[PDB]
Amino acid sequence: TDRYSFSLTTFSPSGKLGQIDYALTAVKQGVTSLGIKATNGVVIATEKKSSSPLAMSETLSKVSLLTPDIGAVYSGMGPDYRVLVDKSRKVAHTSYKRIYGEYPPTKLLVSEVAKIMQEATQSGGVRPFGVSLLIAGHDEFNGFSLYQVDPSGSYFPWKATAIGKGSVAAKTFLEKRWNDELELEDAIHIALLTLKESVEGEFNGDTIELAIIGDENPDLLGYTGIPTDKGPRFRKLTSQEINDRLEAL
Amino acid sequence: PPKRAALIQNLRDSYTETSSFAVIEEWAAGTLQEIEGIAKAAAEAHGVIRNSTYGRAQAEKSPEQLLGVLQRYQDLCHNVYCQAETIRTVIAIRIPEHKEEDNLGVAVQHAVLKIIDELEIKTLGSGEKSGSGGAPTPIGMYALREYLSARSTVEDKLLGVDAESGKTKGGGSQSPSLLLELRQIDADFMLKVELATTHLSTMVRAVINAYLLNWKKLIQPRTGSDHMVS
Amino acid sequence: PPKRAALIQNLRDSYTETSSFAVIEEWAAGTLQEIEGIAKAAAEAHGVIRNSTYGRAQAEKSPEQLLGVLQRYQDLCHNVYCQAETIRTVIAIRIPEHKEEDNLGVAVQHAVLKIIDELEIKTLGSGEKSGSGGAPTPIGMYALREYLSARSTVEDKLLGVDAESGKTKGGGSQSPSLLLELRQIDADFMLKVELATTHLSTMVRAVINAYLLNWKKLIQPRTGSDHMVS
Amino acid sequence: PPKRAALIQNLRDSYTETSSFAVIEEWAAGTLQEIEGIAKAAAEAHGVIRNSTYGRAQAEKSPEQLLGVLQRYQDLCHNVYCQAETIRTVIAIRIPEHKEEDNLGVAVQHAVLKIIDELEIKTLGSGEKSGSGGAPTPIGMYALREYLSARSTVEDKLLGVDAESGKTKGGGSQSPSLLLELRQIDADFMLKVELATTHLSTMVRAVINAYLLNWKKLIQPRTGSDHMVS
Amino acid sequence: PPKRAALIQNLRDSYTETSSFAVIEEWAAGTLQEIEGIAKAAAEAHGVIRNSTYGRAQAEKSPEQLLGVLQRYQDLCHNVYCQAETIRTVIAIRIPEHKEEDNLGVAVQHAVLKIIDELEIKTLGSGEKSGSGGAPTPIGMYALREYLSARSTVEDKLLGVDAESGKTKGGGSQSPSLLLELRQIDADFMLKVELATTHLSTMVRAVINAYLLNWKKLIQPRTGSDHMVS
Amino acid sequence: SRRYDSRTTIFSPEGRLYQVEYALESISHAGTAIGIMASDGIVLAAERKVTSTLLEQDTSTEKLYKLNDKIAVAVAGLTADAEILINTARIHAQNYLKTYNEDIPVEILVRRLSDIKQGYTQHGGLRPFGVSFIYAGYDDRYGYQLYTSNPSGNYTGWKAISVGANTSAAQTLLQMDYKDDMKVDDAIELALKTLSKTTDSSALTYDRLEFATIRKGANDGEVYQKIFKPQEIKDILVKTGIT
Amino acid sequence: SEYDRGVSTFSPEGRLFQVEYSLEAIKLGSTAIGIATKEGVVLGVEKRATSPLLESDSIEKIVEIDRHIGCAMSGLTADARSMIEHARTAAVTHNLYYDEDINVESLTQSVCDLALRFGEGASGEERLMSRPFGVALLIAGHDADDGYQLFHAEPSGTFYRYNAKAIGSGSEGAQAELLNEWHSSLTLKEAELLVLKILKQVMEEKLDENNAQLSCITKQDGFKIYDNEKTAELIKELKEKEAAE
Amino acid sequence: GYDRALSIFSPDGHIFQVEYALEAVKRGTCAVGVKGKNCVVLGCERRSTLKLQDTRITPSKVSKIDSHVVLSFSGLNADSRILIEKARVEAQSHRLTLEDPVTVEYLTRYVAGVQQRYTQSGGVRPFGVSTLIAGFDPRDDEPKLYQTEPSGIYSSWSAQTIGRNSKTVREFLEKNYDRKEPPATVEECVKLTVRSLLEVVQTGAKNIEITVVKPDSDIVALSSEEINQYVTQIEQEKQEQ
Repeated sequence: TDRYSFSLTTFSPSGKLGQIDYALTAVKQGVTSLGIKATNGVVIATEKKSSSPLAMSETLSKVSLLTPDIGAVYSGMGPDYRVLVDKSRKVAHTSYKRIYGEYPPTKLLVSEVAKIMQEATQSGGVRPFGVSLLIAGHDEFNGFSLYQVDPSGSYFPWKATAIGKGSVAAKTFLEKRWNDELELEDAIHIALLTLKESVEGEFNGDTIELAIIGDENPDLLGYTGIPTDKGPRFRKLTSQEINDRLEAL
Repeated sequence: PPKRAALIQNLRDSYTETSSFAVIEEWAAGTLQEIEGIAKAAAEAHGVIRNSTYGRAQAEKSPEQLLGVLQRYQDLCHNVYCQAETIRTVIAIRIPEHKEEDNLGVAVQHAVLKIIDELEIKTLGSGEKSGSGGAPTPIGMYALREYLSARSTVEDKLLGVDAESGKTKGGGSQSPSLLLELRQIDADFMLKVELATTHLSTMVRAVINAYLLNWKKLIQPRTGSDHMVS
Repeated sequence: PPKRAALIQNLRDSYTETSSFAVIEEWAAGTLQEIEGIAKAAAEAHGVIRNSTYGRAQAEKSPEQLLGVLQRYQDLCHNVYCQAETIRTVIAIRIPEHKEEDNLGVAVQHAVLKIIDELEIKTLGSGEKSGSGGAPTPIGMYALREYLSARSTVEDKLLGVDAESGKTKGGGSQSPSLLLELRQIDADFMLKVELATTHLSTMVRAVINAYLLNWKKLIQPRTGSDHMVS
Repeated sequence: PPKRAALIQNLRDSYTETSSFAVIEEWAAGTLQEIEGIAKAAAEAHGVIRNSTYGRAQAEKSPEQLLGVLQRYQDLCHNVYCQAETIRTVIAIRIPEHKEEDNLGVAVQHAVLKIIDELEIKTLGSGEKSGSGGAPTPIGMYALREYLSARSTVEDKLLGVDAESGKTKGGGSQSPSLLLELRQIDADFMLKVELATTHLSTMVRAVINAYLLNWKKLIQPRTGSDHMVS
Repeated sequence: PPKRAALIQNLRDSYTETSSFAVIEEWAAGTLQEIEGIAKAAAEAHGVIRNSTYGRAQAEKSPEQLLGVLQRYQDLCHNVYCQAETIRTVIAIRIPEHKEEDNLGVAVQHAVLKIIDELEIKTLGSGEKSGSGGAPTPIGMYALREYLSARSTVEDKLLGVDAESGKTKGGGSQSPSLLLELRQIDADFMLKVELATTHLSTMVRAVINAYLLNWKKLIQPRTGSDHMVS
Repeated sequence: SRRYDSRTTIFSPEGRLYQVEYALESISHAGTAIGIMASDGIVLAAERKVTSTLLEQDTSTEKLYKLNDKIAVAVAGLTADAEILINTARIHAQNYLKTYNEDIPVEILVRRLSDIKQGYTQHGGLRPFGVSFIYAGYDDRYGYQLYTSNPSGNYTGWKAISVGANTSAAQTLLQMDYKDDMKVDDAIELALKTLSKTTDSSALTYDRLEFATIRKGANDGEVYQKIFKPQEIKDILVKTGIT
Repeated sequence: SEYDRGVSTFSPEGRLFQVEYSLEAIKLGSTAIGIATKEGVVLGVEKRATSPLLESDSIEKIVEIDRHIGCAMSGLTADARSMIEHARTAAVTHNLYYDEDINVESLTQSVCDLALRFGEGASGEERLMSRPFGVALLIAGHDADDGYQLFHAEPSGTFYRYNAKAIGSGSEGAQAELLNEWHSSLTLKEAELLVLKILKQVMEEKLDENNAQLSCITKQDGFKIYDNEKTAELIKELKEKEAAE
Repeated sequence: GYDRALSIFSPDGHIFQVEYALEAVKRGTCAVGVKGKNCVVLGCERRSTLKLQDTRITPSKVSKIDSHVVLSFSGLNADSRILIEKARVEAQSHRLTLEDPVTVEYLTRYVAGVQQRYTQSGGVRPFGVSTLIAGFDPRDDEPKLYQTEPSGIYSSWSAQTIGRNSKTVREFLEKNYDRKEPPATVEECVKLTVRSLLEVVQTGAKNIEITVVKPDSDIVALSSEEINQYVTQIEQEKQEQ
C-alpha cells in the first residue's frame, strides 16, 4: 500500500487522489446495472438480490423518480443512493423549479447532483459516496438523455452502458447490438438479454427492476383541465409488464 | 521506444499464463501421485533393512534397490525445480514500473514469488555449504552423492586394507557398532526420503492453491482506469 | 568548479545509456540461446553417465566431454558478469546529490542496482568461503576448479597399482561405494549445470524486463522544474 | 579553550579538500587506466594457460609470468586503499558536534563514508577469516599468498615423496585429475584478477561521481545563519 | 546517603577531564608521529623482501629486522588501548540517572563511547576466534604471535627434519611454490603493518575531533535549571 | 524514508512544495490542447482523451468552454476541479460587467483565477486544483491575447502554447513552424499539423477533436467567437490530410 | 526523546520541554545588559551586524514603551515586535483610564499575561496562538512607588526583578561578572562603564560605537537612547582605565 | 526530527519550517537595491531562458505600491502577487483614514506584518518571498530602502540584494559602495547597480531590469537601450583598466 491513498487532500507522486479510487471500487463491486438510449425513449435497469425470501423487496426501490421526466438508477453502496436521492429531488426545486416556475432539463440536474457529489470529495473529515448513478430523462430542447455520475464528481453522457460487477462484458454485449434507430421496445428488449447473462439468481418479475423514459401519460396526473400540463414521461414497469416480454425472446 | 516495446512484448509471449497453468495441472495430477509413489517405495525399503542382519558380505557391495530410490527421487526434484522456474519466469517478467503507489497487486506478486522460492529451496535441498537457516531441510536432491560418501567412509573402516575379501593378512576394525552403523546409514537415508517427500507434498499442494487464487493479480498487477481525469 | 564539471561529464559520456541497452539486446537474443544450449549440453551428458558402468579404467583418465561443458559454462558466466558491470557502471555514475527529498527516482536506481547484484552473485557463484546466506546458489563459475578437486580426492583412494603370477589381479582400497561415488561426482556436476543454467535464464529474463521499464528513471533520477519559484 | 581550537585547526589544515580532490583526479586518469591495463594483462595470461598441456615439468617451477600479474595487482590495491584512507581522513575530522537537529549535511558525510568503506573492503579483499557477508568479494590483495598456498599443496601430491633404498618407490601421484587441477589453479587465479579488476573499475568510477557531487556538503556539513534571532 | 555521595565523588576526582584531555594532546603530537613512523619502517622493509631471492638459508633463521617492526607495532597498540580505556573511564562514570527524558547529552556520551570502542577493536585487532563482523580488521596486536605461527608451519615443510641411521632428512620438499610462500609470508605481514597503521591514523584523528567538539556535553550531560517551578 | 511531501503546508529543507509539484504532474495525464496566436485571431485545439464505442460526444463537450462572450479556455486535468473554477470564473466575469458596465479584460480574469489557485496552495485542509488552462480572448486594452495557468497559481502569456500530454513534442514542432504574423487559417492548419504528429491512434478521427477560434475586424466592429461543430471538423479535417 | 514535541505535554517528571527549548531560543540573540542604580537604570546591547551595508538603527534592540519605561529584548525579532506593541498599548490605555503612569511591574505583568496565551485544542475558553514566544525582556523603568526597577520577562510566563541582569549569547559569562561587580552605591556613570565593560569582555568583535548600543532612563528625563558620539567617548574613556589598573 | 511544523521548537531553539521557506527565496532570480542621496534604484534579472512566448505584458519584477513607493521581490512568484496586492490596498486605506499618504517604513512594516501573520497558527504556510521596498516619504527628500524576509522581520539598508547568487553580488557591493559618500548622481547610482548584476546576468542587457525612483512621487522604469548604454560604457573601462 501507498502512503497517499488515505487522504482526500493528498496527491500521489503521479497525481492521483486516492480515497477516490477505493470509493470507486465499492462501485465496481455493486450489482450490475445498465442504460440504453433509444430514438423515441431511454431505458434504465438494474438487478435485485434477496438476502432471504423472508424479506419484502417490494418496499425498497432501486430505480428512482427525481422529476416526472427524469429517473435514475445505481450500482454500489445501497444506503448512499437512498439519501443522495432525496437531496437530489430537493436541489431540483430550490435550485430551479422555484426560480423558473418549471422543472429542470436533464443535463443540469445531473450537474446539480454531481455538485453534491463534489462536496464529499474536496474536504477531509468526510468520505465520498460509494455510488455511481445512471440518470435518464428528457426535456423539450434536448430530446432524450443518458448520463453517468461517479464519486469523483465527474459525469458523462452515453448512448448505452453498464456499471457493476458484470459490466466488463455487459458493456461488451451492448456495444455490439446498438445502433441509432432502436425504438424503445427494442431497447427494452436488448436490455433484458443483457440483464440476462449478468445474473446467477433467476429471472422473474420481482428480481428485476426496470423503468423507462418515453411518451406522456395523460392518466398519471390526477387532474385534467389545463392544456399544457400533459403528463409524466417516467414509467417504472410493474412486475407483470415484465415477464411477458421475457417469454418472447 | 517502439523497439523497447517489442522486446518486452516477445518476452511475455514466450511465457504466457498458459505456460504456468499447465505446470499447475501437472502438479495437480501426475507430479503429486509420483511423490506419493516415491513415498512408499522407500517406506517398504526401510522396513526391509529393519528385518535384516548385516555381515561383512554387505560391505562388499552397494544395495542396488536403494540406489533405485535415491535416484528416482533426485529425478523428481530435478523436474519440479524446472517447472517452478517456469512459473517464476512467468511472473518476474510481469513486475511493473517501480512506483511508490498502486502496489496492491505487486505485493501479491512478491508474495507468491516468495512461497515459490521456499519450494525451490526444499527441492534443491541443503547441500554441504550453508544458509543461515541451517539444513533443517530434510535431504537435498544430491542424496545420491551424500549417501555414497557416507557409506564409503564406513566401508573403508569395516572394511580392512592389504588384501582381498576373506581371512587374510588384510583385516579391519572390530567395533561391533561400526557394523550396525553401516546398517543405519541404509535405513536413515531411506527414512529421509519418506519425510522429504511427505513435506514436499504439502508444499506443492500449497503452491497450487496459492496460485489458483491470486493468478489474476499475478498477470495484471495494476488495472489502469482514469475515469476522474479528463 | 568548471573542471569538476568536466570530470563528471567525461565519465557519463564513456558509459551512455546506449552502452547498457546494447547489453540488454545481447541478452535478449544471443546470450539467452547460449544458456539454453549449455542447458541440454549437460542434460544429455548426464544421461550418458547414467547408462554407464564404471571400472578402474575410468579412474585413470578425466572425461574430456565433461570438461568441455564445465568450461563452456565458466566462459558464459565470465561474459555475463562483465556485461552486468557495464550496466552497473552506467547507473552508479548517475546517482544524484545525496538529498532527503526528491528520491523517487533514486529509489528506482537503488532497486535495479540490487537486482543486478543479485544476478552477479549467482554467476560469480558460491566459492568456498562464505556469505551469511550460505551457498544455496547452485554452482559458482569455478566449477572446473571444484570439480577436479572433488574427483581428484577420490582418484587417490581408488587408485594405487602394481604386477604378480600369470593371470592378472589389482591393489587399490576396496569399498564398492567409493567406485560408485566417482560415477556420481560426474553425474552431479552435470546436473548442477542444468539447474544453474535454468535459474540463470529466469534471472536474466527478469533483469531485462526490470531494465526496459525503469530505464528512463535510471538515467534521469530527478527532473528539475521550478515553475512555482521565480 | 583557545588551545583546543588550535588542535582541531591544525588537523584540518593537514588534510584539506585539495588533498582529497587530488586523489580523485588521480583515479580519474592514472589509476583507472592502470586497472584497465591489469585487466587484459591477466586476460591474455588466461588465454595462454588454456592452450597449454601440463606435464610433470610444470610442477617443478612456478610460472614467473603469473607472479608478475598477481604482484602488479597487489601493488595497485595497496595504493588505492591508502588513497582512500586519505579521503576518509579528510571527512572524519570534519564531522560536527553531535546534535539531534541540522544533520542534513552530516547524513551526506556518513553516506559517502559508507561507499568509501565498501570500496576499501573490495581492495582489502576477503582474506581467510570472515565477515558475516562471506567472501563474495573476488580476490583479496593477498592473492599472491593464497595462490602459492593453493599450488603448493598440489605440488606436493604431484612431485611427491620418495624415500630411499634401491629395491621399491612411492609416488608421483597418479590421479589424472590432480594434474589438470594444477592447470586450473593457474587459470582460475588469472580469471579472478580479470573480474576483481572489472568490478574495481565500476566501484572507483562510482566513488568519483559520488564525491564530485556532494563535496560541498562534505566539507561544510552545517551552514550557520542566524537571521531570525537577534 | 552522605557516604554514597562520597564514593561517586572520589570516583570522578580520580579521572577528571584533565586526564582524558592529556590523552588527546599525546595523540595529537607524539602518538601520531609514531604511527607515521612505523608506517614507513615496514614500508621499506617490504621493499627489501621484494628485491631478494630466497634459498634454504633463509629458512634456518628468523629475520630479526621484521621482528623489530611487528614488535614496535604491538607496543604502540598496547599503549593506545590503555590510553583509550582512560578516556572511557572518564565518561562511563559520568553517565547520569537512567531517565526517559533529558537525554540529549546522554546520547552524545553513548555516541562517543561507541566510536572509542570501534577504535579499541581495531588496535585489539582480530585474534583467532571471531566476532560476527569477521576479521575485516587488518592485523591484531598479536601480529608477532600469528606471524611466527604462520612461518613456523612452513619452516617444517622446507627444512625437513631428522632422527638417526638411515638419512637426516626426514621431512622434506620440492614444491618451488612452498619456497616462494616463505618469501610472501615475510612480505605480507609487512604490508599488513602499513595498512593497519594507515587506517589507525585516520581512526585516531577522528576520535580527536569527535572529543574536542562534544567534550562539554561529555562531562555535563544534563544542565539542571528550574526557572519555571518555584 | 520519511518525506516532506505529506501536504501543502510543508516546505522541504530546500523550500520545495512537493504536494504542489505532484499536482503539476497530474497534467501530463491529460489530453493535449493547443492555443495559437494570430495576426487576426486565436485558435483553440484539443484532443479528447477518454474513449469508448458507445460514448455520446456530438452534443456535449469536455475541453472547450466559453467564460465570457469574448473569452474562451482550454481545460486539461481533473474534470470536476475544472467546473468549480469555470463557474466562479464566469460569475466574476459578470460582476465586472455589472459594476463597470463594460466587459472584463482578459488578464484581469486570468489573474483572478490564478489568484484562487494560488490560495489553495497556502492553507491547510485544502488541496490545490489539478487543472491547467489556456485562455484565449480579446479586449480593447491589448487586442488578442493568449494566456496559460497551472495548479501552482502562476500564469503567463504565450504566442503559441500547448499543455497536456506530449507537451515536449507539441511544444517543439510549434517552436519550429510558427511564423510570427501567421494568419488564422494557417494556425488552424498548424493546429492539426501538430496534434496529428503527437497522437497515438491508428488515425486522427474527427469525433476526437474540439476547435474554436476568435476573429474580429472592421466589419463587425466587435468579436465573433466560434466553437466548431462535429460537422465543420470532419470537413476541414479532410480539406487537409485525412481521407 | 519522546515528550518534547507538545507544548501541552508533561514529561514523566512534570516538565514542559517545548517551553524550555523556547528559552534556548534566546541564547541565540546577542547580549543585552541591565544595571539598576539609585541614580537611574542602564540598558546596553551588542548589535552584531552581518554586513557593513546594514543601517544599524535598523536593529531596534532597545526601545521605548513610554516616557518612563524602556526595554531591551533578546531572541526572535518578529516575536519581539509583537510584545513591544502590546506593551505600548497597555501603558497608553492605562494612562487613558487613570490619568497617571502605569507601575513598572504592573506593565511587566501585562506583558507576561500575554505570553500566557499559548496552546491549541479547546478545553474551555480560547487563546489563539500555538507556541511560546521566543524572546525575553529587560524592562527598565521608574515609578513613584518603588523607584528605579529592572525586570526580566520570560516566555515561561513568570518574571523576577533584578539589580542587574544579562540575557542572550553571553548571559553565561556576563551574569558571572555582574555577580561580582554590582553594589547598591553605584553611580550612573559607573554602571555605564560597567555594562560597557562586560559587553566588550564576553562580546567578541572590537567594541565600537556601531556594534554596541547603550541607553538609560531617569526620573528627570525618562527614556533616552544614548547617541553615537556619547557612547563612542564613553568607550574610549573606558578602554583607557585598562592601561594602569 | 523537529523540522516538521511551524509550531515546534527544536532543542536548540530553532523553527526550521520558517528557515526552509527562506531556502526558496534563494531559488528565485536576483534583485538588488541601491540608494544614492537624491534617489534609489532597484534592479533585477529576467529569466530569459525558455522564450517563444509573448512580450507585451511581461512582469518587470518591480511594482508600484503608491505613487511614491515601489517594491521588488524574489522567490515564489505566485506567493508574491498577494503581498503586492495587500500592500497596495493598505496604501490606499491609509490615505482614507489619515489624509497623509504612507511612509516607506509604515508600508514595509505592514508587509512584514502580513508575512509574519502567516507563520503564526498552523494550517498556514509562510510566503516564500523576500522583498525590497524603496521610495520617499511625503514631502521628504531622504531616500529610503528596506528589505523583508518570510519570517516577518524587516530592515533598512544602504544597498542590498536577495535571491540566487546574492552572496556574490553582495561581496561586490560591499567593497564598492561607500557608506560615507553614496552615489551622488542618478546616472552613476544606476551604473553601480548595473555593474553589480553584471556578475550574474550571463552577458546581455536583455537580462536586466532597472527602475529609478526620485522624490515627489516621481518614478520611472528604464528601457532596453538606455540600459545597454551602460552595459556599453562599463564594457569599455572593463578591459581598459
